[PDB]
Amino acid sequence: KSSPFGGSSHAKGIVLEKLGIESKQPNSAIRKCVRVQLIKNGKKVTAFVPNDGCLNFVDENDEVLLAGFGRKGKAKGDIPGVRFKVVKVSGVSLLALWKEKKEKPR
Amino acid sequence: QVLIDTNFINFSIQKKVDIVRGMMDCLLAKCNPLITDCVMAELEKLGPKYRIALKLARDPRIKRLSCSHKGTYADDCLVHRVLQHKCYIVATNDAGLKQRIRKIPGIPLMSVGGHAYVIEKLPDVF
Amino acid sequence: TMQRSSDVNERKLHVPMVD
Amino acid sequence: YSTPKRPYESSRLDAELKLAGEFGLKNKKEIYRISFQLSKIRRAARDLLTRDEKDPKRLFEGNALIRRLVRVGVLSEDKKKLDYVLALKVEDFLERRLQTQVYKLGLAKSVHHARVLITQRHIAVGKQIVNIPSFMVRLDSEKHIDFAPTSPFGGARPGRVARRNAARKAE
Amino acid sequence: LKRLAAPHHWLLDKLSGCYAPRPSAGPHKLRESLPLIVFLRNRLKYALNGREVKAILMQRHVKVDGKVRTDTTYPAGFMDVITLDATNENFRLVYDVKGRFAVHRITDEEASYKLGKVKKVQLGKKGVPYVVTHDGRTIRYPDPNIKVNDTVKIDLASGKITDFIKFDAGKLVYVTGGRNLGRIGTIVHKERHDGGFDLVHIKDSLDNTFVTRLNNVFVIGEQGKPYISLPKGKGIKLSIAEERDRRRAQ
Amino acid sequence: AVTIRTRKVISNPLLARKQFVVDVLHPNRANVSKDELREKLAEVYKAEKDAVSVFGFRTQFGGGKSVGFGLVYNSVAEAKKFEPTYRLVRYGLAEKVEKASRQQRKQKKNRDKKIFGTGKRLA
Amino acid sequence: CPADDLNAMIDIAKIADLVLLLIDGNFGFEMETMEFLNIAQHHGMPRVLGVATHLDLFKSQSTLRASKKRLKHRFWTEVYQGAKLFYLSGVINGRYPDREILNLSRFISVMKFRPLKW
Amino acid sequence: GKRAINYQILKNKGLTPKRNKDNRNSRVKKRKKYQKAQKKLKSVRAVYSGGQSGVYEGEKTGIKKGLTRSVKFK
RNA sequence: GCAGGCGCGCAAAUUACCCAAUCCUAAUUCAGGGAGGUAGUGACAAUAAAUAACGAUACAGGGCCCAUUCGGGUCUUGUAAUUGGAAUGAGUACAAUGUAAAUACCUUAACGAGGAACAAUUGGAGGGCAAGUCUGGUGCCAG
Ligand SMILES: [Zn+2]
Repeated sequence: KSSPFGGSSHAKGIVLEKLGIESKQPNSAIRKCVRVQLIKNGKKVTAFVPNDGCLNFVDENDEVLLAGFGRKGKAKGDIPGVRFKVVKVSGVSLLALWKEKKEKPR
Repeated sequence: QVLIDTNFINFSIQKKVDIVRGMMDCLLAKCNPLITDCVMAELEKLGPKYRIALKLARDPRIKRLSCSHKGTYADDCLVHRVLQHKCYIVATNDAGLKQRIRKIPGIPLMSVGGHAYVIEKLPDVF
Repeated sequence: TMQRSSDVNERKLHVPMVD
Repeated sequence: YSTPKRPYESSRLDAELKLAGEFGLKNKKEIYRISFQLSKIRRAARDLLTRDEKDPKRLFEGNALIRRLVRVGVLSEDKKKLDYVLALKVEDFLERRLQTQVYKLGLAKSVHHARVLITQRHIAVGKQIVNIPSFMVRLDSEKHIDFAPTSPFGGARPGRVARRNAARKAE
Repeated sequence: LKRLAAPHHWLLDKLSGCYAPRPSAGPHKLRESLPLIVFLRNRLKYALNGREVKAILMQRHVKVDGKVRTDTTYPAGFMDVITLDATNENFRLVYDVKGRFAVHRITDEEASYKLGKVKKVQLGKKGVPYVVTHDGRTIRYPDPNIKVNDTVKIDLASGKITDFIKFDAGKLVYVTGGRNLGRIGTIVHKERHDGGFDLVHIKDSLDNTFVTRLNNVFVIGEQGKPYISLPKGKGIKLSIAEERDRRRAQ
Repeated sequence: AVTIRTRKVISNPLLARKQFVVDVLHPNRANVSKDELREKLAEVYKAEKDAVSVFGFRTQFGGGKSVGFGLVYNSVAEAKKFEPTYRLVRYGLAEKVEKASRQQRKQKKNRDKKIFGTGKRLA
Repeated sequence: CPADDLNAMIDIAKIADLVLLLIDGNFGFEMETMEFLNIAQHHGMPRVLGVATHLDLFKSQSTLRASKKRLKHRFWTEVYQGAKLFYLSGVINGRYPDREILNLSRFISVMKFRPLKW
Repeated sequence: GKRAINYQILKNKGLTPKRNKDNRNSRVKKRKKYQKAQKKLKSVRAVYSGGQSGVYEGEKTGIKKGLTRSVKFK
């Protein structure tokens, strides 16, 4: 009750498939979305990954970590509904992957 | 040098905070409370329900100025004789007067809340 | 508390595979 | 250290900018440290004012407090009453630190050069080499500040660059 | 089997390692007796550490009140003397102004007696009378005029008594305990309750009376004749403010 | 040129030992070389470098003066008696060395505890 | 692993389950073990154990522990954080100190391996 | 033939923006922005400078008539 | 109990040194003591400092900054790695002190700076660019 998912701030989620591969407009809010299986509930929700250029790190069933989003305004292409961003993929922070410090193991 | 006004004195009495010891405990310095005679006009015109505020405004610590303007609009007299000088610290509790003061750049103002004065825009408050 | 536990029990979550 | 109540005011930001600028400081934490000890020193000074005159608690501890503050030098000896401790303020506290004091004493030509040659262990207060800016030289040891005996600005050997360049000019 | 909640009159710091010396069993209680280790190491600094304290005890060197007693944790406490042949010294160790244990420096003819408040007296066995004083000196055959809360002058060379001291109005008394610890004087009045809380009341130059329970205090002597040279010029501890006032005067 | 001074010279015939706080002033040297300063201390005292012993040094901040604790006394035989083994190893007048640090001698005496018998063994 | 050939290094990274990884702390890291680490990272990470040999840096044990903390930080940022590495000293009569060797053999005795999909 | 690792693989601070030598030293930027804030309020007010520097050869920057910069009392 | 580990396929002090200190125990100055002390690890808190300081010269003035409305004020503005010697400690290390021995601190020979490359990070706010791509449609636009 203390969070968008149970009470935890983060929850490991299994990526089903990349939403919006076939969106033509780059960096579009349909493009930077992904289906993810909550484990501690076991159900499928949809979530953001910022920077669709670094969308292509996470692909499929790679136990990503799922944090909150927190819309601090009213962006134009921003669809509602999603409040989950991706913060890590398979253990390593995908922000660190985007600024190419670390490496994704498999 | 702390300018005073009417709702500040009334709120200070109904919160039972003393004037000079309250200012010393809020600000940790000697404060000279200063009442314009144009604001003592309003504190007289409030009527007999505020005789406590009147005889606590009459106090030899609270040394009083002298105004020169027709009528008794204390808020405009306060904002005028502040933005002429920027040496005073305004004590108030009026919302619109607070907005005028925190619009003009860089005087400090204080207001009673809870059971002690709080001071807004002064750097060396601690 | 529940605060130091309900975030650390997600270390028990993974992808189900076989060995 | 002590954090302010509402730290992100533009008035307090310009305050910290001015104090750090004209006294040569390294962040806002120095201002907060000496502002915290100023706050505790006048919060301990005001309740002695609120209690009665010639209460021997007030008499003895007020004479103790102003005997300390005269010796540090933030309180001139013409104002030997306790309400002047209330009237004291924080630029008098960071005026007495060793960096600003040596810049006022000369021999440094800028506040940050004063800080950096203090940190190069060049300046000794009488006998002891001191390599910290925030020192608060007392009124007796004001006139004891000159360069260290083991410093090339004092009377020691010329430094590393000096003897290296003297050797290369010997070449 | 451990310590560091030591009685804070032992001048013991906190960063001297963890444990304090546990006083072994002996004459006195633990709360009012200091051991020879805390004496010879960090009270007059004749040694540095416990190894050399063991050296200067098993050198046959120390003699607490007439005998060697090679034991580091030996609770030689109140009213004892500690003689050392080298360094010429005899230490009657007593109380003082603030409460801790003041050393003396005592010559031989004052160092060849101590004195003791009697703790109880009975008839031991075979008709023989029976006196025990505060250090466990269970001594036979007193003079028959025995009271309790009473001072006997122990000869300390051979363990008999050499002199007897009664107690009434107008003869000195010295406190060991309470808030008023280490203080002399006896001249107000001799009040007694039943069930305790009674004291031989205490003089002052300004007639300041200190009343405690009668187990703590005991007689030194009489006016002009106390049987011990007294510490720090007969310490009554008037005031620090009166001390600074006398400093401004003279 | 250095200058070694002493202070709080208190005698102690309980160890026949004269103890003090020594302070050296070296205006430009790094340190004062414990052996060299103790033999100069024996020279300014009566005698016996081997029976003087100074042990508690530290150089104060900024250089120039070091302060430590110093023991002098007579009679090197009771210097062998009344001084600890590490200091008698530090000077060249005694030496003690073992091999088995803690665990090796610990397992050695545990093995002897296991054995309990003297030197008999058959096949 | 023969250390001159990616031709071997690739398939050893494919088949291996534990890799103990031989840095020399006298020299810091090298691109051979960085290459092997990335090959293992992309083909699926086996369980990695660092070991740092050639600790004959100098008498400067301050330099020794500074190089060791730089090595363990660069190791933790590049295999998982807080991974285990063992500091071997110089070789003594044909082989390493048996203390660290016995501790290493203890850890690989309790390693508890994990599945990878390939 | 001994290879090594070079600077980027050693430090691993890859793909950063352009940072600043000014921001490297947390005192210097407060020295070098107090210097600007000195020269900023040369424009806001007309702060005192030290008085008559040379001999008085004019204020060197103009004088205008229809402008009084003096605060009036209501 | 101490050290190290395990119980998940996703994780964090060393299976270090010593009775030298403080004490304790014993046939007892000594021996023992994973009580206890030291070291290593330790972005768990706390305290103090550095990551540069001082000049010289040459130029650009269509120059800067503060103004919600065409207002105000100032080389006493900026760039040139143009360029110069001074000073130092991170690091290095003879040594010496330190300690049971060693490490650490303090002290110190000789070294050790110019992009002082001996190369400070984390965020946040904004633009601008193509013979380029994609979408909408009242040309040349908008997204
Ligand atoms: Zn008015």
